[PDB]
Amino acid sequence: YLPSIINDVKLVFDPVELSVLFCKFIQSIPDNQLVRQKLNCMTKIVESTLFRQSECREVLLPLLTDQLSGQLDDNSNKPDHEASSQLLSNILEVLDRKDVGATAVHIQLIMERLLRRINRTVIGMNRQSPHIGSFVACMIALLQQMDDSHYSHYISTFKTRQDIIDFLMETFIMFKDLIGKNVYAKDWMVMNMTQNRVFLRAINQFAEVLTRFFMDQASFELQLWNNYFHLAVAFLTHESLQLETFSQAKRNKIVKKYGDMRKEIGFRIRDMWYNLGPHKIKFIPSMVGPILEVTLTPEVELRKATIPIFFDMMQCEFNFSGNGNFHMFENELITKLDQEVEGGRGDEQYKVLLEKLLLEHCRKHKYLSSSGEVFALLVSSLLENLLDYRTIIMQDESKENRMSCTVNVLNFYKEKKREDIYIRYLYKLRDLHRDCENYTEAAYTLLLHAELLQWSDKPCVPHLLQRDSYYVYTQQELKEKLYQEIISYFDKGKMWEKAIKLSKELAETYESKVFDYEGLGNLLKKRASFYENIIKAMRPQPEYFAVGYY
Amino acid sequence: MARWIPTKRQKYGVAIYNYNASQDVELSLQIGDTVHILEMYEGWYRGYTLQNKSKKGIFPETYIHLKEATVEDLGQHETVIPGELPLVQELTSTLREWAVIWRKLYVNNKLTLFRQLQQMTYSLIEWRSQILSGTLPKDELAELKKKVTAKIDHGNRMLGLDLVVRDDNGNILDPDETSTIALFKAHEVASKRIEEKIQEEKSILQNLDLRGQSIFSTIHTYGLYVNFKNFVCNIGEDAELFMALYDPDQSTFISENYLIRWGSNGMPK
Amino acid sequence: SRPILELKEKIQPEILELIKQQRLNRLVEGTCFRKLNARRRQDKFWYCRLSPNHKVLHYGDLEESPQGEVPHDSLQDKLPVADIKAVVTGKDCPHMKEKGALKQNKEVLELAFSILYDSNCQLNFIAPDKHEYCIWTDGLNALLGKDMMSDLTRNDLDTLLSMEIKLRLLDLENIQIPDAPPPIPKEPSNYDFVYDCN
Repeated sequence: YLPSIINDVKLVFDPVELSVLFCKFIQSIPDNQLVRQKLNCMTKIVESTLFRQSECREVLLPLLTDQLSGQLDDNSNKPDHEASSQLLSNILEVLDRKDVGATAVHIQLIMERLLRRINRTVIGMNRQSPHIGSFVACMIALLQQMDDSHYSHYISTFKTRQDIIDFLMETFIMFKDLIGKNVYAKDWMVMNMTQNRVFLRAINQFAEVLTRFFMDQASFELQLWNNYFHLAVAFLTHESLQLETFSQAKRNKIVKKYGDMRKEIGFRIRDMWYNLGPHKIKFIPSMVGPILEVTLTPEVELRKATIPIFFDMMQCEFNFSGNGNFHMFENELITKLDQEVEGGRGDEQYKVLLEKLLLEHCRKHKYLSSSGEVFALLVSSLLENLLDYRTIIMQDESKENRMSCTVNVLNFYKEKKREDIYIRYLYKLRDLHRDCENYTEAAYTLLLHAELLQWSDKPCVPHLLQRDSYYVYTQQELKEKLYQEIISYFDKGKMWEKAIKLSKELAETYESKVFDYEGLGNLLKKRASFYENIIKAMRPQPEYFAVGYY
Repeated sequence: MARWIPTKRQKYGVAIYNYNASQDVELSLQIGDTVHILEMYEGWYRGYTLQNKSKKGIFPETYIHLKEATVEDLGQHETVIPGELPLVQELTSTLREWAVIWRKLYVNNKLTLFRQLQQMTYSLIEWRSQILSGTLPKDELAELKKKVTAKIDHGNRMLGLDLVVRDDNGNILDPDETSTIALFKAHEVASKRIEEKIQEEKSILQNLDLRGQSIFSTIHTYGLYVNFKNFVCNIGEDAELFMALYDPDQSTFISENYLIRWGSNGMPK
Repeated sequence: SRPILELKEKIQPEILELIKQQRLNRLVEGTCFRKLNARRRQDKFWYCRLSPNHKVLHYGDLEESPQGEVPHDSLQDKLPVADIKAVVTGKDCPHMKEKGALKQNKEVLELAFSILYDSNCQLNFIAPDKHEYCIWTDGLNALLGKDMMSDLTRNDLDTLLSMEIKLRLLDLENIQIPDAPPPIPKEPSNYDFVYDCN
């Protein structure tokens, strides 16, 4: 109730004397009494009598900051979470008010006494279920209200560079954990857009700080760009054309109110990458892939701006081509490109545009650009292959055509000899055939996989080390597992001749390389069963037809 | 045909009926074809239509229902009442999306929500018509604004659509990035309305007492209407009828006695 | 509403094709249809699923499935959509005229429909009620490429046409459509647009 008096008391009393008297009252409270109550009290303070600020704001706040900073981390912040959120929200709300009074300098004071605090808080206040959204709203409001001058004033000019580096990396990984795992119900489109705009602002500011204190200027400790581009791309990985399209105004509404944020995201990242300069090569292979998907964005303009970066990075290798060429780059390019395209992302115009830009760039340049030209022709062939594959897949929805086209791409990769993706679609086909219960064909495909292996011990490449389970798996052991599986398939495939055939080499391997006679016994048991099956029962013959397509 | 002049005082390019297709860029221009004309001829107007915002159409001045007004009705003072017209345009766009989802619905077995959509659609369109005129009192304006906002937000809900804020004055002020925290408060209030309506779907669409409780908690004064029809009593003399509210448990009356004079002829005196 | 009615029924076909496409969807999702005289351990319920391509019908003596259509190769996965003479409805079904063991009672007079194929084979089936009977006949006639025969179909036509048109008269609000259309102002013969095109 004491705050209830403050209005008319000020109406008949000094402003600042009132301010200091209430401050003295409050600070006199022992540190462990009625904390929520004092928070409500200071709220009932701030919402009023702060419409005028010049004489009180600067003196009222310091105490308020003291309480909230004690509320930062005392291991007992659990009850006052929502109350502190209320305090922070209301004070920032009042601050953003225009008529109330100039506060940009006071904004700076709040920034300096609040920013690391609240960031640390929401870092610790990390669970999605609680009223996290309130804190997030508070801090994004803070970001919106601040200024680039503010941003760079002290937060960019901290103590030892190590501390500011830690702060920056914490902030970046946090933004990643926010964009990923969004905090709202996905219906608060206004909120998401506002959050995106303020995050644009913040990440821009932290881009200039990276440039001005972490270029070759900081000749060392130049890793964080990995996190930075990761965060940027993840932010660049939503809010796309179709979502913009649902209502015809949706494109229009968003663009008029926000524009294509993705456009400036892409251009900022493009110029930043250009700014990397000499560090580009030390930075290419990890982030090759992270560029395709943004290049794969369904727009036109930033795509036009973005494919040229591919020539830029192959050229960066061309500088580094003293040891070989961009083979490491293009391998990753092929692989990634495969995953995203088969994910159902690209377009034909995309492939045309890629060919145009890369050819144009390579004309100006040397022999290695001719190699890039022929490999771009290769890439275009790959792209058209995948596009035909996907259009048939989502067009016909008949497993037959699916198998046909996946065999086509399998043969294409075998022609291109890129073995790993070949294995990937081989396993895809195995899944398909099992779905069809075509045990024999699944067995054959899985055999083609197994055929690549050897009875040696050293696992030569992790390419054969697939995604099903990933640990040592000596080629010997994996080959054993595959042979067991194929034997089972043939067994239920009712084709025991091949079963016995493979059983023979498997027994050979057991008895001459691993000497596990238990395996011998089980395998021979199965082989005897096979011979019994051959001799005893009978099997129908499948009719064979000729099909002439014309 | 010649002499076209760029202007933005012809936003409301309004037809009369299905236009003739005499122009290579004109067709049976539908009744509801508001067209963003870019160029003025004295007798003709050519520019973007609502149906195609990338194609022109030369449409007669006599056929055009000329309206110098633009999307903003305060610069030229076109509002029948300021602060209400934004609501009608937004609800018209809402009706457009209702039509789209409508096409999307019959093809599916969602006929229950489809029919409830029909009835909310009737309610919304009749409210649209009745608020086209500013004849209603200001309290009526506020009440319509509130209830139609609730209805449209609900419609966005079960259709899985985004939300809006700024209950009054066209629902646009807060989405004008005026603040951030108050925006969060508005969004949270919108979610409050949403949770109200999701819990009350099963409360009104099924039950009829929870709505009464919610309505009667908001007000305090009530009046019981009694409409006497005829008195049947074998008296033969003049009768006085003292009907009033009574508390049998408390053995006392609740309302003051209302007196009726009844004649001896079977009819009230 | 004379200009209104002219403009309304004159732009008809969109609702028509939408209705028929929905009917095709309904046939595709289908249901477990009803046979003739499936009393003694004969599966009265059995699905007849139209191809997503809408060229073949997956149907046959399927089991008593209360969930309805099951996706697999039915007893016969073909019904030749290219040669069906017609479907007989009501008394025209010979099995209604059956006076022996397959006497379909007078309570299935409106539930009788038989597909005419092979010029000698018929598919004498029953509907669970009138509305889906008319719906299936609608879908078949859509395959036949002719008009619809559901009262609910006319209901849908009128209601949705009214909805669409009622949405269109918003631009002409407070304005009227002269039932005699306004005279066309004369267009100058020259096409020399002084200002640029587009």
